[PDB]
Amino acid sequence: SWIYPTVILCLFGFFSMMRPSEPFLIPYLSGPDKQLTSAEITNEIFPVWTYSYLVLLLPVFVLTDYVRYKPVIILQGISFIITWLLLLFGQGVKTMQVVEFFYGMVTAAEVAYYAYIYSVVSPEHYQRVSGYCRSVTLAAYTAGSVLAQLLVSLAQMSYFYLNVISLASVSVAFLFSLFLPMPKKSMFFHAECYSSKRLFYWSLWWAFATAGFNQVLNYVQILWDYKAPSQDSSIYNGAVEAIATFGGAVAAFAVGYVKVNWDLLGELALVVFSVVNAGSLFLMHYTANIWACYAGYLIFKSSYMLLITIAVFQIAVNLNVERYALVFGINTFIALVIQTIMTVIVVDQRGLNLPVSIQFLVYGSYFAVIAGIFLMRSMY
Amino acid sequence: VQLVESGGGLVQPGDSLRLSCAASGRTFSINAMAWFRQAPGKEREYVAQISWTGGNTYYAESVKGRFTISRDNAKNTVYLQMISLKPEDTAVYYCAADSGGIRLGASRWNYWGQGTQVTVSS
Ligand SMILES: CCCc1ncc(C[n+]2ccccc2C)c(N)n1
Repeated sequence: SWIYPTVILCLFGFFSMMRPSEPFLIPYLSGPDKQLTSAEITNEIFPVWTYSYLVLLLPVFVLTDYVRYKPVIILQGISFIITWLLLLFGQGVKTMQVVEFFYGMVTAAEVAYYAYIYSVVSPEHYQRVSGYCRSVTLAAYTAGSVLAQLLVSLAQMSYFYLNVISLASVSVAFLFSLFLPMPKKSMFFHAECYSSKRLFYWSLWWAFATAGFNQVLNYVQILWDYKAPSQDSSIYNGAVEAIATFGGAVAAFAVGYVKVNWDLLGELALVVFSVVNAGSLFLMHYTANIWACYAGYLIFKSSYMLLITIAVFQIAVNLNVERYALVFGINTFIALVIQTIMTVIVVDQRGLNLPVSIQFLVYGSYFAVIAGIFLMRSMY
Repeated sequence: VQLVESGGGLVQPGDSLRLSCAASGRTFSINAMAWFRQAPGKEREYVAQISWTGGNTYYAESVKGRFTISRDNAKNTVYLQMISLKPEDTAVYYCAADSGGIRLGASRWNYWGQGTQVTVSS
């Protein structure tokens, strides 16, 4: 009986996140199609994403439940088709600002996609089902990225005919998004805890660590273009992302098998992997050889994703499902006030306006300071 | 916007020139002005760029170091200063103004100029 809302909800998930034109984005933008100087992309367009993401996070979390979860999944499906329709024909610097804002809805409505399964599926088939709707997404993005590089390299297909595939992909994700059964019970509308030492401490690291990761993942495609321009040499943006995401997926899976009490060896295993990111982030900025630049990204994504699993596992050990939304909803929101303040100072045209060349030397110093405060705190 | 280009002429290599672009009619929205070049029997080539609100510039790799593009909003012209011409720089120069606002089209640059001829030979 649970196979009907997991076949469609998963089918919607896979096709939505199978976007071949995610890796070849900046090389697509700063090309012969929508020529935009790198100073117009790293300081005027990209920052708008986090501004809109933060604004449309509480209003979409609260709406997602005053209405069903499927309605917001359909609101995320339409915002997938607008964003990628303006990215096809929309040109300028002002239009791309709108595109980012719509992309704010695309990813700020992602809360309504995971949380949907809880309401319509029997409670006992939750942990097992959540894996199906999470493991499928990673398979989609990995399959999408491989397809991008395996075509641009052997098929000689221009970057423009990658967003067409992306638009066709999301356009068929939407067609399914109408068939999920309309849930008949919400969590809060239609149905203090932080005092615990472990929850506050573990959650704080989750907020800080993800805030720096969303920023890197944002401004870590200009750097590759900066070190080796797309118009002068071949770029393996797709292969790197596919291997990187796969590297992350395996790391998350491994943390779920090795049985070690993450209480006495948690903080040390947290700082040790935090200085792996800070030590793997400077490598991006101090090397001229492009190949080394990817190797830094392979380590960073896999290493960090091996920490979010530790944080996620420790946060949710005494919390019931109904509590998940209000503890991973205020972690996903607090982590954005951190990014927005960081993007208004380190990147945005209003603030220091630092270009990408000097920009990564800050994030490398960002993950490095999270270790100093989470390691020297253990004094006596 | 009605861009009008002038300042071309014939000169030996190693001779500097300045080109202007008197955009006029709809200045209030011009968010860039990038010069373009088309050598005989060839295709348009990127040559320069200048934002209007600020002063960021981005020159083509081949022409960098000798081409400087400077804005003058008071009269709305855009000056491209070129130094050290070579016997393979011969071409015609075109302006390209980005008006502004949300648009759906084939190319970012909305309005273009007519064309000025630069001939470097002996
Ligand atoms: C093109 C649509 C608008 C838009 N797309 C993507 C990003 C950031 N991002 C996130 C994940 C992976 C890659 C990238 C570049 C973004 N900031 N904006």
